Amino acid sequence: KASGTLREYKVVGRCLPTPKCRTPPLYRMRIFAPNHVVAKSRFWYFVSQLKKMKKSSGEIVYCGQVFEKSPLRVKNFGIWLRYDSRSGTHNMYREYRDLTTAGAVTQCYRDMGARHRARAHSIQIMKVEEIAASKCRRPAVKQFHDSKIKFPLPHRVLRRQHKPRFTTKRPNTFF
Amino acid sequence: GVDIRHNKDRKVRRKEPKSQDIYLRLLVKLYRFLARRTNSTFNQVVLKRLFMSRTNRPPLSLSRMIRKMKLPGREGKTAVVVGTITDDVRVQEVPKLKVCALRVSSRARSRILKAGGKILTFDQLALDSPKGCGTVLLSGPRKGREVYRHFGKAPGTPHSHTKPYVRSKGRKFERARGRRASRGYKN
Amino acid sequence: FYVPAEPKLAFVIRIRGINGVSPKVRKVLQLLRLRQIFNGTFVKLNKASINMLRIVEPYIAWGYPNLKSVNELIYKRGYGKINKKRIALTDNALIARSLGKYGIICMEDLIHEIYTVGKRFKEANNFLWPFKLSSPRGGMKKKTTHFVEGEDAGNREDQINRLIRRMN
Amino acid sequence: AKSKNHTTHNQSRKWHRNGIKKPRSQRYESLKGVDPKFLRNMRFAKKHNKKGLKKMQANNAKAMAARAEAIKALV
Amino acid sequence: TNTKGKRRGTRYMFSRPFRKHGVVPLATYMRIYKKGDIVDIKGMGTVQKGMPHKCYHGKTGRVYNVTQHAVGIVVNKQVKGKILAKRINVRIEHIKHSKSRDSFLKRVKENDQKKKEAKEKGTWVQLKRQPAPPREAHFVRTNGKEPELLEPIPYEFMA
RNA sequence: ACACGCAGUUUUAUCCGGUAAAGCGAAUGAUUAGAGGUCUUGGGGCCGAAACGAUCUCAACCUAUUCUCAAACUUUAAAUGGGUAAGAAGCCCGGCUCGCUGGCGUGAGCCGGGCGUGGAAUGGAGUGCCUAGUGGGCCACUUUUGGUAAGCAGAACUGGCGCUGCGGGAUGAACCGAACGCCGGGUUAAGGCGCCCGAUGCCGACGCUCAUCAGACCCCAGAAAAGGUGUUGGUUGAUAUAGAGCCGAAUCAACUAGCCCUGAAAAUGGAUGGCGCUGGAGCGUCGGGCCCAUACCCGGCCGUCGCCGGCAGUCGAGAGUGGAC
RNA sequence: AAACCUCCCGUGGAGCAGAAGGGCAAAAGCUCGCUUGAUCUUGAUUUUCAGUACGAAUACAGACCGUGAAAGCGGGGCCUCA
RNA sequence: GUCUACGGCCAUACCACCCUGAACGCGCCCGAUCUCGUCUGAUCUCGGAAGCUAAGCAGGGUCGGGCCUGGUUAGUACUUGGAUGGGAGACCGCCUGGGAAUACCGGGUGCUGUAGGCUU
Repeated sequence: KASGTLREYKVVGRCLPTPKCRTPPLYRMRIFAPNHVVAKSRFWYFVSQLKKMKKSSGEIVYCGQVFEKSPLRVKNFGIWLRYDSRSGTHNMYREYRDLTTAGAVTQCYRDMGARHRARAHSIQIMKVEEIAASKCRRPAVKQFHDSKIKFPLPHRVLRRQHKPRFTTKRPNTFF
Repeated sequence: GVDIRHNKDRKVRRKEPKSQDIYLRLLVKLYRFLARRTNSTFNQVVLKRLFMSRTNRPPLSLSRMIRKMKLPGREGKTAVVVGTITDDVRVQEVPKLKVCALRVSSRARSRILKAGGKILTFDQLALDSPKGCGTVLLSGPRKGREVYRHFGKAPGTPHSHTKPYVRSKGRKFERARGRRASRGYKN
Repeated sequence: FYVPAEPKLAFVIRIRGINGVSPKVRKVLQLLRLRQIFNGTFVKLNKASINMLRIVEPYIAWGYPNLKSVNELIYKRGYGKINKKRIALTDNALIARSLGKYGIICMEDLIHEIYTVGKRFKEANNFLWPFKLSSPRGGMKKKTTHFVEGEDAGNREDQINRLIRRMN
Repeated sequence: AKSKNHTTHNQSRKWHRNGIKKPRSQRYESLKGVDPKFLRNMRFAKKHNKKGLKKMQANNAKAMAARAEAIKALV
Repeated sequence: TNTKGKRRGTRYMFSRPFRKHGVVPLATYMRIYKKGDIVDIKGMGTVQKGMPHKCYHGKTGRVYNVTQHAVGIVVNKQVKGKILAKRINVRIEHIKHSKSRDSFLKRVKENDQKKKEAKEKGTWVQLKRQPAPPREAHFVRTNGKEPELLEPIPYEFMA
């Protein structure tokens, strides 16, 4: 499984009706995937892992993207992860600060890849929950909980280095 | 980058006769024009048979032609043979016929003309019936040659009746171990 | 909820070459009239067709074509098989002569029969020469992996329209 | 100086180069391998089939007349 | 190299199943076979006379000769270059009737019935079989109860 | 304007298997440990002249259990796979023949008549002879035999080199892509975009990493067990204003996963390909843009194959009439 | 503890010549009574197959038979090698 | 409802114990002259009908053993195809399809063909 700018999808599906079971129950899942095809594939994977249901033996009643209810609001998202390392699998709980649930999930994927070299196919996401200022255990996200936030940009390393390459003036890093 | 097997892309069917004689080539031109113009398939079949080699157009016997013309329905029809018509000595009553062939033996020609029949060449047949109407197409026995007796399942094999290549048939040239039950085995 | 019907036809494009191909995969590819790389063909969907596409899944990318995709494929790169010869559909006379017995007399009838799978979809598709599509402009994600795992092979039902736009 | 013993690596490709075919099925197969008593009975039946040919011809004529009467009644 | 024995490698093939040894049931003896009947061959360890070779086990062929208590059957055998239709004599106990042809015969009878019918009516009926079509788009009713959420189960070492 | 048959294919029904797996509280063989058994006998022993009288013990066995197994075990048992049938060579009638078989009847063979697209997709098929060269192979995914291992020897399916050029892996048999007539334009695959060397000369995104042996891309050209408060995350467990004399707010411990370090020693001077690179030109997850092979599209030319190809000199483009009287 | 007799349980854990596998319980094992189908002669088919032999084997057919009341079985050894 | 004779599928039919069988029938049972065969009329054969459900047999029961069929085990073990996926390896993860078997927990404990009897 690859990853990009992930989006959240609500997928409801059920096994195809049978003469013994005329009205099978429906199951709903939240899958974070780049597109609906991979979202449905991951939904079928998780459904096969959990219940006795297969893609050929079932059907997805409805797959639809879920939009963030408060895009302009900054939120703390706690994500429960179950990934596979070189050794045995482990369970983790991480906290991120972002405006969207899909963005938080993407940031979690990038952080997992950067810190543990864990691939998206080995990463399984269980639950993502929005939490208030309290109930936060990670100091990296706790330090930003401050009303009178104040910090400068000390070492402003300049960009546009290949804009005119030879110049008389040396650049400046204090602003 | 396409997977096409060129093993049998070239068809091996003949296009022109290998013979360098001029009369056959003129007949080939005539029947090429007739086949490519007329809608009748008789001209196409005649052209294909003209293209065939000597062994592929065996001579037709007078008795075989007589028995094929005696069939009910083909009364007063011209017989078309691309090979040669050969006289048969074991037939006495020869009714008059209308025979079209490349060649006719002298004896068969005399028999047909004495019986009151008519012999036509291929150009005359084209002039008479360009599309081959009222024609009975006949040919000699293709497997009549003794060559085909040596073909098929090889000898020394069960349920095989193929004539082997022997320098001279005799008592002490074959019918020994491999053919006699008293000597080894037989097939 | 309203579950949409499974599509009656699908568009399949071979994405890899002819070097190092399993015998069964090659047989299915040549049965689907997919011999050269970047060749497309409309295949109606059923149990047998889906099983064959599953067999040759790593070697093909297939999806559910759109009406505009069908129109562009038939118009820009539409060739008919007449007398075993690939002849462009420059006029409706060729289609009328070939498929007149089936109520198909023009490009519009051909497109309708291709899109809304009818009784003579087999005859229309067999008359249609396989579409020799060009290389995908803008590149590919990955030829050797499945579409779900970031590659281009496999089922890409809706994105096959984007692929057709980039190739046709 | 040992050599390779046995292998069938390219054998399948060699077989399928010419496209191995099923045996040619032809109607009216041979009667070889049938019990001699049954063969004798069938030979006798075929030999004596000529007996009672007129009865079969008369029955066929009667059937043709019946079919003609039936079609005349239908029309 | 391996031996060319006739019964080599038939430890499990020519062996009766569990709790099915003993006297052979008489239905196999008292069921008839005609010429041209499709029959699948399955060897039996109990009866040794007329036992077919291991290569013909599971193969299906048509009957061409019927003796007193044995059947002559032509089967297609592939030997390294080609498929040959060869005739073998197999005793009754090592032979079964094939229902694959019976399934087709029943469909033929149904087709004959459905062609005799619906002909005076004028309505042409579909006789050809069809592969599995699309699933005939329909509505799914979530009557009151919402779909059940499925959370992945966290890992735990059990063993 | 008008199709029969055939297939390293699939589907629909029907059979075949005893391999993976699993079991031995089910058969056979191996095998650990406790409970109830003078079952049954026997050895050492102790209380006994002895006693199945009390006490355990070691020997083979049992009664319900329990730990671990089997290529030459199996009650079960897949995935893959192997035969078939998907109609004209088929069905429904009527009548004859039989020295075979039978109470009448069978069963087979003969003749006459009525009923046609028999699942999906693709292919034009069938047949007969002359017949060179070859009969030293090798490599690769997967399964697997001997061997500690082998660029070792020997097998099964498939694909390659052999017989093969081309783009990439610096270099190159077998790797990735892709297969070859001579060219112009465009776009790609596998791969890459600091210079060599075409292209990131993006105001790329998020984090990790200091190495006085850093690291830098399938085959592949190199490292293990054990450790580190170096650093970055996760899991669990306690105690802390009832204060972990004084200072004064967070603190301690056990595991675990990333980068780096010790472990880590060979001989001509030496190789991420070299320079070099540390706000990477290193590592993990990823965005656009770009670079191009004989690969794909369009076009020009050469040759080969096919057109039931056309032209002996004629009307005519879904052709579905012409012409007297 | 093992000599002979009796009762009960007894899926075959015995035996069927051999090496092993398969197979068999009013048998294919043991004991009886009769016998030499371990006889003669055309073909067809199966196993290595090149679908050639040899060896082995399977259904038949034409005669003489053996046995049983009979149905039937038997032209060597229950089958896979000799 | 059920029995006998000949059977088909061969445990849902088998094994152990207990209870009940009205009528026909199946048997126990009474004897060895005849037919027959043994050390013994024990078996078999023959000639019978004084007693009996004691036994066989049939029907029912056992929180019965076994057997048949289901859930669980379990979308687990395994497995077709794919990748320039991870790992030094051993091995593992993912995509695409198929999909087991113990232990454990539920249900059942013969259907049926032909001919002939009883409850008329």
